Amino acid sequence: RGWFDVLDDWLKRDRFVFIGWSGLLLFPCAFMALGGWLTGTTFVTSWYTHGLASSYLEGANFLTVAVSSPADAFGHSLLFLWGPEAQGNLTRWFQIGGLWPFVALHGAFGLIGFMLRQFEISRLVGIRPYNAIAFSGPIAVFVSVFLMYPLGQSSWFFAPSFGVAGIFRFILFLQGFHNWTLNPFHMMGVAGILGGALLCAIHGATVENTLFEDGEDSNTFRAFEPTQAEETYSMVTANRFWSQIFGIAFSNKRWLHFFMLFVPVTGLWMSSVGIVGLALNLRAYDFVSQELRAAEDPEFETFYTANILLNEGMRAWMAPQDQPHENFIFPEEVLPRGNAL
Amino acid sequence: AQRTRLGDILRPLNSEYGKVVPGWGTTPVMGVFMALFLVFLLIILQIYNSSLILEGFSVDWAG
Amino acid sequence: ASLWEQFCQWVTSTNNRIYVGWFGTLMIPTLLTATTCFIIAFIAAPPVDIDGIREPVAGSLLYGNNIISGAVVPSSNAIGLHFYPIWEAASLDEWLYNGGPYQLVVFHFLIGIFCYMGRQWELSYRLGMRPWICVAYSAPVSAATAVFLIYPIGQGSFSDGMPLGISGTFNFMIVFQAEHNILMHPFHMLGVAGVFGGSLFSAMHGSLVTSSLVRETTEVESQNYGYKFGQEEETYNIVAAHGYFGRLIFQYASFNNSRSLHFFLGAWPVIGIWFTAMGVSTMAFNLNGFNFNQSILDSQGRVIGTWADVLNRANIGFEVMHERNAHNFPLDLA
Amino acid sequence: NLEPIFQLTFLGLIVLAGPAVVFVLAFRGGDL
Amino acid sequence: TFGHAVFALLFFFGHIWHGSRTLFRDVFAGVDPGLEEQVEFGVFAKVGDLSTRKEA
Amino acid sequence: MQVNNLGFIASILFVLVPTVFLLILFIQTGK
Amino acid sequence: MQVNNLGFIASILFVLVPTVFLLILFIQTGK
Amino acid sequence: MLTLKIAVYIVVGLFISLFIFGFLSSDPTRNPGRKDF
Amino acid sequence: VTYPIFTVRWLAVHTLAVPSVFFVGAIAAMQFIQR
Amino acid sequence: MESVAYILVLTMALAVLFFAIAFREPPRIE
Amino acid sequence: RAWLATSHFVLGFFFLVGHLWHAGRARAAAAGFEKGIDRETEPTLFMPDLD
Amino acid sequence: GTTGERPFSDIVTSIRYWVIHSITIPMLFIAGWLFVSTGLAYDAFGTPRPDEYFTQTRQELPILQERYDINQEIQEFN
Amino acid sequence: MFAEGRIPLWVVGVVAGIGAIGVLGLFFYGAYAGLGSSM
Amino acid sequence: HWVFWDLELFVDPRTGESALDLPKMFGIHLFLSGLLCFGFGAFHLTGVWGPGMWVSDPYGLTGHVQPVAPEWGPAGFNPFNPGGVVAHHIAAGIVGIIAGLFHLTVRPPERLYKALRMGNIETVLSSSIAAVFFAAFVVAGTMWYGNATTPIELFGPTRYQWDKGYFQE
Amino acid sequence: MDRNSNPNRQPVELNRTSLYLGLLLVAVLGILFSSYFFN
Amino acid sequence: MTPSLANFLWSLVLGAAIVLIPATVGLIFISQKDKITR
Ligand code: CLA
Ligand code: CLA
Ligand code: CLA
Ligand SMILES: CCCCCCCCCCCCCCCCCC(=O)OC[C@H](CO[C@@H]1O[C@H](CO)[C@H](O)[C@H](O)[C@H]1O)OC(=O)CCCCCCCCCCCCCCCCC
Ligand SMILES: CCCCCCCCCCCCCCCC(=O)OC[C@H](CO[C@@H]1O[C@H](CS(=O)(=O)O)[C@@H](O)[C@H](O)[C@H]1O)OC(=O)CCCCCCCCCCCCCCC
Ligand SMILES: CC1=C(/C=C/C(C)=C/C=C/C(C)=C/C=C/C=C(C)/C=C/C=C(C)/C=C/C2=C(C)CCCC2(C)C)C(C)(C)CCC1
Ligand SMILES: CCCCCCCCCCCCO[C@@H]1O[C@H](CO)[C@@H](O[C@H]2O[C@H](CO)[C@@H](O)[C@H](O)[C@H]2O)[C@H](O)[C@H]1O
Ligand SMILES: CCCCCCCCCCCCO[C@@H]1O[C@H](CO)[C@@H](O[C@H]2O[C@H](CO)[C@@H](O)[C@H](O)[C@H]2O)[C@H](O)[C@H]1O
Ligand SMILES: CCCCCCCCCCCCO[C@@H]1O[C@H](CO)[C@@H](O[C@H]2O[C@H](CO)[C@@H](O)[C@H](O)[C@H]2O)[C@H](O)[C@H]1O
Ligand SMILES: CCCCCCCCCCCCO[C@@H]1O[C@H](CO)[C@@H](O[C@H]2O[C@H](CO)[C@@H](O)[C@H](O)[C@H]2O)[C@H](O)[C@H]1O
Ligand code: OEX
Ligand SMILES: [Cl-]
Ligand SMILES: [Cl-]
Ligand SMILES: [Fe+2]
Repeated sequence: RGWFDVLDDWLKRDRFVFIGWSGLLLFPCAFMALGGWLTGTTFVTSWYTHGLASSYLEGANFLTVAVSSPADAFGHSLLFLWGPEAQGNLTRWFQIGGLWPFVALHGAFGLIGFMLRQFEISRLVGIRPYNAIAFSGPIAVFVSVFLMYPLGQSSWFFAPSFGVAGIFRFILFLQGFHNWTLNPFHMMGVAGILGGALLCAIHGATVENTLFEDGEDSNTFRAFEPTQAEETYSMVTANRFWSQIFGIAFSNKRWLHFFMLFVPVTGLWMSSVGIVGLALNLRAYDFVSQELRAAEDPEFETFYTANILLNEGMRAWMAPQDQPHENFIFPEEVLPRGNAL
Repeated sequence: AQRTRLGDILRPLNSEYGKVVPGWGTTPVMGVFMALFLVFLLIILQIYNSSLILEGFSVDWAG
Repeated sequence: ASLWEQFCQWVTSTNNRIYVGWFGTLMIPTLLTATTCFIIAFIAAPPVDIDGIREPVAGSLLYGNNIISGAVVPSSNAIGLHFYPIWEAASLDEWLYNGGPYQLVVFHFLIGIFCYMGRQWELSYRLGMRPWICVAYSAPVSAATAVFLIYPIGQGSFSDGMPLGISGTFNFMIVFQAEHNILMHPFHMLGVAGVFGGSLFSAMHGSLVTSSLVRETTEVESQNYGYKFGQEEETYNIVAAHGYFGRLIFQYASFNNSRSLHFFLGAWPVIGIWFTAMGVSTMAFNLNGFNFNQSILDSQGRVIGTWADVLNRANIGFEVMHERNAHNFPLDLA
Repeated sequence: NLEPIFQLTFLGLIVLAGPAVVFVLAFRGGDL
Repeated sequence: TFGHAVFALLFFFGHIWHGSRTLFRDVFAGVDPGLEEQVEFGVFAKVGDLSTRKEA
Repeated sequence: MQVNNLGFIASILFVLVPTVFLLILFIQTGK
Repeated sequence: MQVNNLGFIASILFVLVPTVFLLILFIQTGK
Repeated sequence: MLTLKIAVYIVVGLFISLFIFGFLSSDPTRNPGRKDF
Repeated sequence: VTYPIFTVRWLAVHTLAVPSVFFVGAIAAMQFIQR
Repeated sequence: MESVAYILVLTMALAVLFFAIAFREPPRIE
Repeated sequence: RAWLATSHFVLGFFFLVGHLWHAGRARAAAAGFEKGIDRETEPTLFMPDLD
Repeated sequence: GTTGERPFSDIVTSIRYWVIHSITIPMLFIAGWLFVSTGLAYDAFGTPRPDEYFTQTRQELPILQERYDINQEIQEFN
Repeated sequence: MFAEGRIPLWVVGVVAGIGAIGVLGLFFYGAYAGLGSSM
Repeated sequence: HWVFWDLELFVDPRTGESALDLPKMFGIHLFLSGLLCFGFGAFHLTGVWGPGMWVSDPYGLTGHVQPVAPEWGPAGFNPFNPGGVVAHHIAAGIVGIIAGLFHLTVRPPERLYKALRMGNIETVLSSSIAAVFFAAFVVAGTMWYGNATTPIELFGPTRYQWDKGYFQE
Repeated sequence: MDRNSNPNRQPVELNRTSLYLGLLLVAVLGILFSSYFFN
Repeated sequence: MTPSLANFLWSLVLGAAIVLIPATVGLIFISQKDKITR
């Protein structure tokens, strides 16, 4: 028995936490990511990269802590601890935001390790690997948003920061600078996510309300056995209910569950395509016909033009504090504002 | 299966389907070459990223 | 045998292709009314003075909108919460200028969706089902009522209702963040957990079932033909699915009970949408999200900013620019 | 200040009171 | 850049799909009609290995 | 409105070509 | 050249619609 | 406007009446299970 | 019966729990820092 | 004339809804 | 006013949810199918098809 | 049904587990406490104490601008 | 306690939950005192 | 090739079924890829028999097609050095010729043949799609950031030139 | 050379439900993207 | 020869010696000690 097969035996043993071959990628990298997040939000400042407090040590709370993105002066430098910026100095590495590429790259490799774990356990158990294929949606979102978007921009600075309010900032940033609500790729993502939530709710409620009486208790949960061969709920009654209520219904359980996979994964992939567009400032910002009409006719107003004015105001009022490296000095008189506000 | 002159010239190049070396074969040498390839990709990536600066040139349009 | 009993038997009939029921007697007229008026107004309604400042906003397709920018614009701020049916206008053109179609569509739609919920109960009762699908549908109903009724009531104007359009919806969201910081509101945070998690659990459940389907076909035909409608047997191996997922994380994180799992699937996004509907319904009374502006000060007392302060700068930009001719006074109090 | 000391002491007494009732009923086998 | 960034990202799905279909070709039409004892927890010392049964 | 001059033909073809593909495949089903 | 603005869409539809009709009817033949 | 108001009041009153008298017409008995009540 | 004490599950439980309690004590100390 | 295209695509969607409900493939137990 | 109004709106909403839950369950329990569909006397299996 | 390890409920209800964890969990807690309260965390991570966000010679945000020489930049920032 | 050589699991859960709510209450106290309290 | 699908070349002479020896096919195709890569580097780009490639000044004022000598030092890994592109194609073509020879001559290990399902053409589809997206990410990056192979006289300036005031300075 | 019949031919199917789903997908994609095509 | 080149080469050496090599040695050791009886 060779050493490879003996190691394969040990890694694939049935134990509380399955390791596998993929765990060699998954478990250190994820532990580097999450601990790297938990360290940063507890201890590490963004004062030299952002002019912001972002740790519990500085007085921020769970909503306001972040592992913030690096300083814009580094560009897309990978910011290794041994790299030409920190030069092995741990404290300087923390201060320049090296924890952001630490968490983002260990997270990337950890997500790769998790998908590899899905494939490995699917092969060892004996099932089809559709859980891994479904997990490609979150990988597409992570890769587009945290890697491809700042790579198209000036630096890692404009990547989302690993925090609650930092993510909120990134969200509002893409509104005011990219009009990301107006992007059909995002609108398809919203359709997919809200549709997946709808499908989750409607499928769970439909199953729980077409259950067969297979027990005597009012507690219906114990009338199910995992080794039973029969369906625990009526597909026929559910189909008749939704056909008379809604007009159409599922008649095929396999298509139901594939659709439950398909909707939010397709939403994630489409929104990722839009984010790749925003990486190069290829925005759905304007409808040029409505802009030319509004420029020549000052009675024409739509909700689209109102949103354009909203984005203009947010950009001008947010940019000096959000991009402190640019040294935007906007005097009070140049800020767009309506009457009395 | 229809025979053709070209097919008769090309036939010994599609005659060893399924032929394997038993065991691990040349997989260790292959893994060494993959490790060297990974080191090469790391080098050219860090040069392009300006994380690896070498004398004699600068990563710039002038060079 | 009576005419009324025959009509009661037809209305409550399970043999109807679309179930009517007594809730349907209200839902069908209201939803048809709101649908007809919405389609006509979305195509052809003249501009509406939504802010009450004689600055009419064009919402319909024929007045220069596209599908994205088009909307049925909310009623005038001059109307406020006043009831504005067609017969209280001196002409149809005045009713159109003041945003009457919004009030007509919204009021009928809201009645229609409450009767849709009741009709869901009603058909579940006539089919011998358990009755709680309507409880799950109460979460989108609560959210629709929050944005179309409850937020206008709290703010004192239907003009503050979500417009019936795509870009009008975006305008509503952005102004709402400017005025309420809904992103920093823990109930929206539960909504987001509701929809993100609901999509996660939709994908996991669908992926686990599709992963564990019983072999009943060839790889030529679609796997969905391995299921027959009305078949008694289960079409996937729940034990394989559980044996996969309890090794993906660990054994007791995985549902071995299909009823428990389906309950969780139903309950999680319903509870999340209930919470975010209450967030919008409570921000109607201006109980806003968390304010951490200048929460951190240095030992001297100089402000040390956080991400909340940068978010607040973004909120200012929206706020000082929105409804830019409407305000005459220093505070946006409603 | 001593105010917060008393607050915590009153709160700790109230917090232990309920589990005390449960614990004496479980230790002596009362009608749980 | 846009075209090639978007295609590269979509071609990641294609890799995972076709890699999966390569490695899981025996179960593409569905799992084996048994698969009851193989997937249970604690029965075998190794996950899926039938020869490593504990019998305990 | 000063819309794109190719917008109408792009919209009609973007709808019509897959509509035609689906109708072709549906009508031939059962052959 | 200052051609008719509807000429392109008219030409493409005038060709495409009966082309689609013939392709639909041909592919379903033998059902 | 007054003719429209009277017509709408009549239509709404007729539909609401139908709903009330429909749910008053032994609606617990209209179910596939037990109907004694 | 006669279970092993130290396992892979043990290392998993402690790898997270031990710096979790360290960090929680740190944040608890942070609550008393004055301006 | 972009309004014609918008009306056409919305009408196509609504007509597909009508035909998908009223002339659906009927579910049958076999 | 804000605290009292928000509280009671939320309370009122959740008590409507509770009304729907208990009314629906009261109807099903009085009609005898609150514990699920009986497999032998499933009502849809005796109904004609819709189309 | 069990992978072979000792069940968690048998462990956390045992006397030996609590003899050990009655010391090990408070020691980890007060170790994190002493990491903060001795000020060691500030020097370890470079996080400013509340009196070093601004100095007497710098009243502005110390935003990094050098590509490489950030050690000299931060020292200058103090 | 009652169980021989075995502390009851509900006692362990009561103590752990009391400690968890205590540290959460300490964090919510620190929201209103010291750093991050805006005074 | 559609009409005359049933060529004897495509059938295993041992069995009667259609079979493609995918490792030998890889060796042949890699050898030829190596030959074409080496020739494009050594003849086309060097101008020995060929035009060379577009080079320019750093500010995109004097762009023209010229023969480029290979750069065999570390400056051959400067992405703005066209001599690095010539060296690449000579050295990678030579390595492709050598690797083609190995793959024409040495059979796969049984562990790798069974592990990667080398009797299935879908494994080639999966790995080829993988290499193809790797290459697509690379060309997207070198288009966006700038390269000797993406000159500004042909594709326009980059966003980073405006960002840093490259031309202004 | 002979023109022999290929045995690898298979019929393609698209059922009516799949046609309705596809037509709805095409129509809503047209609804979504038409405004951007017109710009 | 630059400081960044030296740091990259040390990164290779320490990535082997800290992460890769003792994980490899410990995995081989625990696999050969804790074997499966078939
Ligand atoms: C399998 C797990 C794994 C993976 C994939 C990564 C991956 C990564 N780490 Mg991470 N890391 C890990 C575990 C892992 N790490 C662990 C467990 C720790 C804690 C100790 C760290 C701590 C850590 C830090 C502190 C940093 C990284 C960084 C990085 C990135 C750059 C790494 C690099 O260039 O190394 C290059 C090294 C190799 C590829 C290994 C060498 C491979 C060659 C082929 C062999 C060399 C042989 C050698 C000559 C033999 C001599 C040995 C001896 C006999 C002399 C990359 C994303 C950096 C980062 O995140 O940047 C932001 C960074 O600064 N890592
Ligand atoms: C109705 C409202 C609504 C809805 C439903 C959505 C829905 C969506 N938005 Mg949008 N958004 C909206 C309004 C809305 N948006 C508005 C008004 C704006 C302002 C313009 C935005 C701005 C916005 C931005 C800026 C972005 C989105 C994105 C997204 C997508 C997020 C996908 C996701 O789950 O990422 C969640 C993240 C992942 C799935 C990545 C991987 C997650 C890993 C697996 C987590 C692992 C955790 C680990 C196990 C341990 C964690 C523990 C730790 C937390 C303690 C989704 C399609 C994103 C997008 O399009 O991405 C492509 C995006 O970047 N939105
Ligand atoms: C969200 C609204 C709503 C909905 C969907 C239901 C649904 C239900 N109710 Mg409940 N009901 C409600 C609110 C609601 N109720 C309120 C607020 C009260 C207190 C006044 C009651 C009092 C009540 C009693 C006393 C009983 C029910 C019962 C029932 C069940 C049987 C249906 C029935 O008898 O109709 C009753 C429906 C109503 C009383 C109101 C329905 C309101 C609809 C949805 C919208 C109304 C719009 C309006 C009519 C049109 C506007 C008018 C204007 C334009 C002129 C069913 C689950 C019965 C049951 O079986 O319980 C066990 C029963 O006996 N309900
Ligand atoms: C059943 C489990 C129960 C366990 C019991 C645990 C209790 C621990 C709770 C709090 C711990 C600290 C108490 C507060 C310290 C007192 C300081 C003070 O007086 O005021 C300190 C500050 C202001 O301090 C002011 O100082 C003045 C001069 O010194 C005066 O003393 C004023 O009276 C005083 O208000 O006020 C506050 O911070 C009170 C708000 C925070 C109080 C507790 C927050 C929430 C606590 C628990 C809720 C947690 C919920 C999580 C889980 C929920 C689900 C179960
Ligand atoms: C962060 C986590 C890190 C994870 C690392 C954990 C281990 C990883 C496993 C690696 C697997 C690699 C291939 C599988 C092993 C194999 O080929 O078969 C095992 C072979 C043959 O087995 C022998 O083979 C003999 C005959 S035959 O060859 O099989 O026919 C047979 O008789 C004998 O019983 C048998 O043992 O054993 C060896 O000869 C070992 C050689 C070393 C393995 C080569 C890997 C190459 C990587 C080099 C990296 C450094 C290079 C430096 C670059 C700068
Ligand atoms: C960074 C870095 C690193 C790493 C590290 C690590 C990896 C670590 C870690 C770490 C960790 C890992 C930490 C931790 C933590 C934690 C915490 C901080 C916790 C918490 C919590 C809480 C507070 C909770 C609470 C709650 C809730 C809220 C709900 C319910 C109840 C309870 C109580 C549960 C190294 C050195 C390598 C290198 C350098 C860099
Ligand atoms: C659980 C939390 C985990 C997060 C990390 C916790 C560790 C605590 C941080 C300690 C920081 C020590 O502080 C800093 O350490 C680095 C070591 O990298 C030292 O760095 C010094 O040695 C390194 C090693 O060759 C040189 O490359 C570097 O140029 C030099 O400055 C600094 O002189 C010191 O100021
Ligand atoms: C699977 C991949 C995982 C890999 C990631 C794991 C982490 C890798 C750690 C690499 C750290 C290298 O860090 C680097 O080490 C060298 C060697 O001490 C240090 O170098 C320092 O000490 C050496 C030792 O004589 C001196 O010769 C040198 O002049 C001095 O600068 C660098 O200052 C430090 O930055
Ligand atoms: C079937 C169920 C029940 C439905 C039957 C009800 C039929 C309609 C009842 C009320 C409709 C008409 O009711 C009548 O409306 C007009 C509105 O024009 C009101 O009139 C009010 O406003 C008008 C303006 O138009 C003024 O000119 C008038 O001085 C003022 O009183 C009357 O005060 C009211 O009595
Ligand atoms: C710091 C370490 C981590 C601490 C975490 C503690 C978590 C504990 C929370 C769960 C509380 C449940 O508490 C426990 O529940 C089980 C559930 O059947 C009850 O039931 C138990 O009854 C007796 C013991 O009384 C046992 O023989 C029986 O097998 C068991 O079911 C126990 O009487 C109760 O003590
Ligand atoms: O309308 Mn609609 O937006 Ca409720 O806040 Mn005051 O109003 Mn107007 O301002 Mn801001
Ligand atoms: Cl506005
Ligand atoms: Cl005002
Ligand atoms: Fe299901």
